[PDB]
Amino acid sequence: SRVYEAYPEKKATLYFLVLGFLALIVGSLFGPFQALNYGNVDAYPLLKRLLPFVQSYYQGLTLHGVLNAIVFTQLFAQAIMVYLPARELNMRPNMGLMWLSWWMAFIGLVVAALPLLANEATVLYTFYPPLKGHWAFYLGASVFVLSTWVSIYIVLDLWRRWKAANPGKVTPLVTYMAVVFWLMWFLASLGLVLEAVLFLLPWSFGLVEGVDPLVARTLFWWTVHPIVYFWLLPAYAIIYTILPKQAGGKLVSDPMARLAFLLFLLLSTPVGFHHQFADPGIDPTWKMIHSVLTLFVAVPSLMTAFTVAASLEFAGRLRGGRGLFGWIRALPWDNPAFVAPVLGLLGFIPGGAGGIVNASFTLDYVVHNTAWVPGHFHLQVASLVTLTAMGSLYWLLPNLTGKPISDAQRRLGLAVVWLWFLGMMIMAVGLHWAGLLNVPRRAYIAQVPDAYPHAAVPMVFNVLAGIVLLVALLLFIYGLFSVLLSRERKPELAEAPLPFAEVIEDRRLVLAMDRIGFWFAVAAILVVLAYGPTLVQLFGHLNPVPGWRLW
Amino acid sequence: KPKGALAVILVLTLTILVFWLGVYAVFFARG
Amino acid sequence: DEHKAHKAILAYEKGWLAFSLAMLFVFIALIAYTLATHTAGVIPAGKLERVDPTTVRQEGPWADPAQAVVQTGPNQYTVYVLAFAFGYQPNPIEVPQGAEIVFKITSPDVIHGFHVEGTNINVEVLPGEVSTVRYTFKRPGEYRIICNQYCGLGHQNMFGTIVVKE
Ligand code: HAS
Ligand code: HEM
Ligand SMILES: CCCCCCCC/C=C/CCCCCCCC(=O)OC[C@H](O)CO
Ligand SMILES: CCCCCCCC/C=C\CCCCCCCC(=O)OC[C@H](O)CO
Ligand SMILES: CCCCCCCC/C=C\CCCCCCCC(=O)OC[C@H](O)CO
Ligand SMILES: CCCCCCCC/C=C\CCCCCCCC(=O)OC[C@H](O)CO
Ligand SMILES: CCCCCCCC/C=C\CCCCCCCC(=O)OC[C@H](O)CO
Ligand SMILES: CCCCCCCC/C=C\CCCCCCCC(=O)OC[C@H](O)CO
Ligand SMILES: CCCCCCCC/C=C\CCCCCCCC(=O)OC[C@H](O)CO
Ligand SMILES: CCCCCCCC/C=C\CCCCCCCC(=O)OC[C@H](O)CO
Ligand code: CUA
Ligand SMILES: [Cu+2]
Repeated sequence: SRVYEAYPEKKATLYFLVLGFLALIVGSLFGPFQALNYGNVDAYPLLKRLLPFVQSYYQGLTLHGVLNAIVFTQLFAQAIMVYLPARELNMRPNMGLMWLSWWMAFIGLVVAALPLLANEATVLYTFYPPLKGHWAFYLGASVFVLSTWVSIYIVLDLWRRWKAANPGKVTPLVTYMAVVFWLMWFLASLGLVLEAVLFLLPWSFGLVEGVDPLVARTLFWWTVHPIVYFWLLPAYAIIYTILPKQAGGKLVSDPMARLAFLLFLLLSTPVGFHHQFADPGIDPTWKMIHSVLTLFVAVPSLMTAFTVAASLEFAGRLRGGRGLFGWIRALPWDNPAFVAPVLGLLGFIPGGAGGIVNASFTLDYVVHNTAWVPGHFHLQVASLVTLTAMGSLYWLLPNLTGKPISDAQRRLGLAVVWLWFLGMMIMAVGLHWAGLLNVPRRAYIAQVPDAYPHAAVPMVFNVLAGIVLLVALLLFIYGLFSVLLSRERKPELAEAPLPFAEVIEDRRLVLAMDRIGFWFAVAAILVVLAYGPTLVQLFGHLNPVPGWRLW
Repeated sequence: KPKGALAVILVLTLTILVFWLGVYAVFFARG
Repeated sequence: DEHKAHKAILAYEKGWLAFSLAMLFVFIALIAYTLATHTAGVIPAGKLERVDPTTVRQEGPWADPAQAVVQTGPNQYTVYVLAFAFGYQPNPIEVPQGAEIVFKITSPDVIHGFHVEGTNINVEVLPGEVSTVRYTFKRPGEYRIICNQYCGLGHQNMFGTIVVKE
């Protein structure tokens, strides 16, 4: 194929995409089981006959989160947030680096997967000390994530190269998102890299006897809030700069898109305590600060809601829709690439709503570590992000492989997308409600079937969700494999342009927002100011404690 | 006027508000 | 028309950005309120209070569970709780209703949840550190403690009891 000779980025992107879905499928296999568990139905015996290496509920839970929320989400981000900026500027990504990063990812994953599958790392995707996993888990995880540092460099390169060719022109939209995105991720990632290097790796290696739980946790959450925005923004980039076209309309504001993204660079990292509201040894004043700063990080998505909604109504009116609801039925509901993100956006309403509760200091005490939290995050990542990623099969895959999407396959796509959406709404109800009834998260509750009698109603939703999603999953596997392993190739698809939207004015803001070095340091100050004082007191009073293996 | 978008942000508002006022009520009941 | 729809969208978006900001501020105000009331008692003490997990069952306040309840004021008791794989000591925790209860909770092994069903008590317990929270039980009877932090294979069955005397 001469298409790859000239556009080799298509192949590397494809690789990132395929590995990502492979991880999604394998990770998700465990979900229905878990769903049935939260419905007080124990189907683990069956799962263990099918996959004999699985020793417990918790090993499946470790696989599910790592594979789904770390691996797939990261691979997606890497695919989107390199390929898209590259196509907009019409430039070649540094291919040497592009393959290095893929191999880093692949190898790290391979390495983490070994102790994971062998039952040697059944911590969770949070691997809190002193629960102590196999060194291979920490190493392979570490290497996997560091892959993104190469991605950061790659996009930074493209960006500067373009800027050299074009001094005193503002950054093109998609590329601006990608640049603020990857820089945000660089700040964000220093928490975990720090944790892994100073603590986790030495510890798993036999180098230090103990780790300090609270410092470990504090560093961990430095990263693992912004990581969610890292998951979210590849989806948004699509929702902003592609979806408007797929809908039949335009993006209603370039500046608004830039500003949302700007706010994410500034506000995505200095918030982590909102995961530590119930931790000892952190001053309550610093919790209140992080609380307020968290409410602030809701702003860009609040803004997003309006910008995007308006973009939808706009396309809806352009297609004939009249009334207050007319524009809705006017939109291309026969297109899976249109439907998946929009359905994901609907769920984001209750999703963000629950987030906002979570953020409010004392209110967190109601919901912390109950089923509510999974309820919240399935709506955010397992629905919005995953569904956006799903719908791109129907535009991105043909773009990358030149392989066509039959009408049959378009139909099955609508089904998968819808069943997946509903199943997630259904489970979202069961989880939030069960959460409100004090049902703990991360628990093989079906194995204590008398513990939670009050939860009987939400439980039925969890079962229903379980089966509905098993179906969606099954259909998703069969659909992806029909479209990857299909017969035909029409390279004219692989050569088509991506469906970027046009924009339908405030140059002065735009110029300001383009002073990227400046905003980057503002971000970095905000992190020092938000985390410095606490981390300083913490490092000065370390109390390492021995590791445990309790599985 | 973007009446459709306004509907949406209205739904989003009421959702937040039912969620937030709800759990606030619950916090005080459990306080 | 396209010119006009852009004007209107931007105008209204601005309205909504002010309103959503307002709403966000009002929550901040309502959160602060909670911080000024007795309900704030469940917020951990921010103080670092380091202990040794390996000897905490041998010496110190967690070593004799039957003496874990100590009157620290005219209407105040401190309770020294150990959350461990997989349960709580003492069991049951016995306290009087309407007295202010300072819980000082620690673990000798791994992290555990301390979530008192029916209350706002919900605190992570970390080995090496003492988690200190305050609550005043209004109603007598039996309240169950749930561990809601994954702590290993015994996690799903890790429960404790508090009994509030009339
Ligand atoms: C991609 C993944 C996720 C996103 C995004 C995310 C959003 C937020 N989160 Fe979160 N969450 C928390 C706060 C929030 C807040 C304030 C936001 C906000 O950024 C959300 C703002 C968004 C909105 C305000 C919604 C706007 C709505 C939109 C954009 C849709 C409009 C629809 C349209 C336009 C469609 C209309 C079209 C038609 C056709 C009608 C807190 C604490 O403050 C915790 C800890 C809780 C605890 O006790 O552990 C937490 C923990 C989690 C965890 C679990 C961590 C763990 O395992 O321990 C994960 C995985 C997660 C993921 C995600 N989270 N969250
Ligand atoms: C077939 C769909 C899936 C089902 C039915 C499902 C259901 C579940 C259930 C019931 C839980 C709670 C388990 C517990 O607290 O014990 C869970 C947790 C989780 N899910 Fe999923 N899920 C699926 C897909 C996804 C996807 C696509 C993602 C990521 C994109 C995801 C990420 C997570 C994470 C972060 C965990 C938390 C693990 C932990 O607490 O350590 N879910 N899922
Ligand atoms: C096409 C994809 C969507 C499919 C959606 C199908 C919904 C689930 C079945 C409904 C029929 C009613 C079945 C109920 C009868 C059996 C219930 C039962 O026996 O209860 C379980 C038992 O308590 C535990 O072991
Ligand atoms: C317990 C909760 C479970 C219940 C879950 C329900 C959640 C919301 C479902 C659908 C809303 C979607 C509204 C928009 C639907 C658009 C389809 C449409 O209008 O179709 C046009 C027609 O086909 C000509 O093209
Ligand atoms: C775009 C999709 C739309 C998203 C919008 C969906 C948000 C749903 C909001 C509230 C549901 C909760 C029901 C209302 C609260 C009932 C409270 C109740 O039943 O009280 C508890 C009582 O103590 C126990 O017996
Ligand atoms: C066309 C396909 C549409 C079908 C979609 C279903 C409609 C939603 C309602 C019920 C199904 C729920 C099935 C739940 C499975 C059994 C529930 C269960 O496990 O019951 C426990 C009981 O409450 C204590 O003993
Ligand atoms: C689209 C699917 C998304 C799923 C969305 C999940 C539904 C949760 C909704 C609202 C929670 C509001 C809190 C409800 C609590 C109300 C109880 C109440 O009224 O509180 C006073 C009482 O005294 C206390 O015990
Ligand atoms: C207790 C609180 C009750 C909450 C109940 C829901 C309130 C509705 C929410 C948001 C509307 C935001 C839209 C802002 C409209 C502002 C007006 C505007 O932007 O007007 C410009 C136009 O040019 C003029 O001629
Ligand atoms: C445009 C008009 C401008 C006006 C807009 C102002 C917004 C007002 C909203 C909330 C105020 C907060 C009131 C604080 C009262 C909370 C007390 C409470 O709820 O107390 C429960 C409990 O029983 C005690 O311990
Ligand atoms: C669609 C979404 C629907 C969501 C449905 C919402 C249901 C939540 C209800 C109540 C939570 C409030 C708990 C109130 C605390 C009182 C419990 C209590 O007093 O029980 C233990 C005590 O020990 C005995 O002596
Ligand atoms: Cu102790 Cu879970
Ligand atoms: Cu967070």
